[PDB]
Amino acid sequence: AAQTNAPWGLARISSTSPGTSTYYYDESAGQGSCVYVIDTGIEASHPEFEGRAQMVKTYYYSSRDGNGHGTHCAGTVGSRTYGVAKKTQLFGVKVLDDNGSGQYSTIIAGMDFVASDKNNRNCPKGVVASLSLGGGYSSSVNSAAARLQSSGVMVAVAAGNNNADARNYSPASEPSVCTVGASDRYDRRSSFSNYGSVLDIFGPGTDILSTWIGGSTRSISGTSMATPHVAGLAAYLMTLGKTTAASACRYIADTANKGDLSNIPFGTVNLLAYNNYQA
Amino acid sequence: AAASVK
Ligand SMILES: [Ca+2]
Repeated sequence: AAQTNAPWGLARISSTSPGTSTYYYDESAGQGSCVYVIDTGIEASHPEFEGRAQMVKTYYYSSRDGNGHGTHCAGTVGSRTYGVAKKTQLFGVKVLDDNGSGQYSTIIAGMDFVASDKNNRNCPKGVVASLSLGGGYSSSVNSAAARLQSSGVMVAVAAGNNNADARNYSPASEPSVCTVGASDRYDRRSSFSNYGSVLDIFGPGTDILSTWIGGSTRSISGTSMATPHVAGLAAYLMTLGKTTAASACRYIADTANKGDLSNIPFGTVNLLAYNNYQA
Repeated sequence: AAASVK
């Protein structure tokens, strides 16, 4: 399949070279896989989700996304126009308030929810969890991410936006899960992207158009925007049978474009997510 | 402690 005049990051993940604007992907499109988005919520009514997104859990007085951050990230995973895996199911876990803040105890509660809840859903091909959030180091946050991964979920995590070593952030610093850095349209590391040996993979993160609240769309930048590209790519690859939850981060790194990026510090991998599609 | 969107 080919989606013409695609947002740049979708084009980037199906290309060996920068400078193209056509997303190429297998029509299976992540069907039968599921992705949880642990964030500020998802506007499930948005036209672009086509009835494939729902809110399953909140920890606040409402399950609606009043911020927008969660809906944008959900759109890069699974919206018809802006998403990687256009036919995936999208579950929303509201762990952050409408200001984008959340206590670590609530975040952990949402992670353990995913590990259990997945057993109550129909996701025969695969289960991913996108975690576009982070904060100060904590072994307990890292352990919850480890537990989720250990249950049979692929957990993608944003490295953080401090131009800093990601070892000091959580759950970015948990080795067993997939830690995602941000790149720009000219194959540079984004100038805000955390780096370091704990990073697994880079994905598009600067100027990423996706869905917002009110049925709208906008562009924003962050490692939070790279992470849903990788979460959607894993779902897509599990639907194709190429990899499993426990092996998808490694599969992605092995199949990635290698040595494309610039602004990579010594000690950080030079690996850009690639879907390997050959029409 | 408090986490935030990235
Ligand atoms: Ca890893």
